[PDB]
Amino acid sequence: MISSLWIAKTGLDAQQTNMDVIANNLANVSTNGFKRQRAVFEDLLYQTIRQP
Amino acid sequence: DHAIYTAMGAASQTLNQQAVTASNLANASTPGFRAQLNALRAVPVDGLSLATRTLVTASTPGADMTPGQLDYTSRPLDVALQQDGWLVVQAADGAEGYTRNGNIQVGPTGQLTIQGHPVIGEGGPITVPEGSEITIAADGTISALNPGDPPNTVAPVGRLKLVKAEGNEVQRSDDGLFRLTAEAQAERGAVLAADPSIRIMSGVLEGSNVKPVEAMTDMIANARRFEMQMKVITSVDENEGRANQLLSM
Amino acid sequence: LLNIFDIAGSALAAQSKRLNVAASNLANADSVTGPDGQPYRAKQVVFQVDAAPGQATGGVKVASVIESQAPEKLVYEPGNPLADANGYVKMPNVDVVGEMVNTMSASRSYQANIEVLNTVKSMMLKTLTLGQ
Amino acid sequence: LLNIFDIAGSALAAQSKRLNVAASNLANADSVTGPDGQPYRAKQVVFQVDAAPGQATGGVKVASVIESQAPEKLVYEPGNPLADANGYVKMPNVDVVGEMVNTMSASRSYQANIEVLNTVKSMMLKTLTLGQ
Repeated sequence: MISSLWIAKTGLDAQQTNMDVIANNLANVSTNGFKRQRAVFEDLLYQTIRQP
Repeated sequence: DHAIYTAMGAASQTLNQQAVTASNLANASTPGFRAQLNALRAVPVDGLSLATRTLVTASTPGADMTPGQLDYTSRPLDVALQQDGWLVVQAADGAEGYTRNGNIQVGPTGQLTIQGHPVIGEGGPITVPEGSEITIAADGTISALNPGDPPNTVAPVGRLKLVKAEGNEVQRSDDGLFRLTAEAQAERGAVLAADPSIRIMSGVLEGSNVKPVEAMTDMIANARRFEMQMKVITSVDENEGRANQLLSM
Repeated sequence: LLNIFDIAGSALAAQSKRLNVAASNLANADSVTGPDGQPYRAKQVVFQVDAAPGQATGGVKVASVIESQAPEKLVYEPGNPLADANGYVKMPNVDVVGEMVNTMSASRSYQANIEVLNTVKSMMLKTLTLGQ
Repeated sequence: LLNIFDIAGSALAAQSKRLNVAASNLANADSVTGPDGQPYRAKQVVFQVDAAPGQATGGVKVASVIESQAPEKLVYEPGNPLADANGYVKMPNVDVVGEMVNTMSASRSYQANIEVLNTVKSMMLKTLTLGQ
């Protein structure tokens, strides 16, 4: 694994989790009292290599 | 012979630049994310005679300060900043980092926290009354109504400090939180004034500003550049090997 | 340094310097800036016939690496620093296909001179055994 | 051992060790953990000129294989052990292109030194028949 592969892996994972959240919301129409769930992501840490 | 290293440099740096775009690109749908633009620097190897070698180091001049795009979430305490504006947030180590992530949250103890390491405005970390029902105004004033009290009791409870600092005077700081470049500090000081001209639009979030077209073209160009370097590497290596026959006999 | 050895070794060095310049060009295409901050101007080598006194031929010298004075093709990015009035970045003038063929041709010339050296060296060693 | 044989044999051994380090790094990229539990720390060899007393030249020595303190790129898997607070595995910082090129360059240096050795062996054996 070079860094690009693993970073893109994480991006695809987050897209999959967002799609899961959307499908959970969207299947639960006609569910009494169900509150929609909004998935919020975040950047991981930045690793500096050469200071400006 | 050493030409191979120059080629390797480019190839290696190309992957690094790919890495940047990957992290730049995976963070679509991250609220407020400011895309990191990337560049390549020539590095001459100035020496005793016939300056021919230049290396190809990678670099990241900064973040693309094109404001992201808005999503009307109708949530009363989601905030979108105008162009060239920032929310101030206390960092984990303790300092005033800057963000454009407006997904403000209130904890059970009435503490305003964009994702933990909470927000700073007109004082310390802004704290609201426990029975929140929070609303945030156009210039930052935060007002609170306890849900079971007459709606003519909406007295303000805080002021969300806002900052104007754009582009070349702000740098990323190994978190999602920006800071000043340490050169825009023999300037507007280590802490900034509220700049009472930054507007706030509530009920709207802001997403990443990662242009997908520049990403796609960058990735195409990166792949081609890498494989051109690979051909140069093959040529240099096979030249050296098919040259080492000179020392025989 | 023996005379024909000098000729072919000069050829080897000149072809190697040409290939190194071509590699730098091919790697520094799409390089926004130099160290101080200026365009990366594509580089070329100048070949001259060596041995100024005598025979008017013999060997190649690659003195004076030069700067190809093409007009330095521009791009429009008026948010980047390094952009002038009417924001335009300087963006190296490197023609990648020409540089790829330059590398191929330099490698072929290198082959030719290497293998000329081998032939001549074998000839000299077999000359040493003249008579005995 | 002879003098020039020692020089070229030292070069051969040093290049072999450099290739070994390159192969170890190249095979241990994407290696989560070591025996005790620790990032695989990428390895490099330190080359020093040998023949410390006298003439300041001759041979190459590969003293003190060292370890690169480059920033040890992190990944996020907070279900794995080995992940600190803010779960971050350590995941070695081996540059694969760097090690491929190191392997090729080491092989070429190895060849040059082997073929030096063959030439010198021929020169000695032909020196024995000096005159007679």
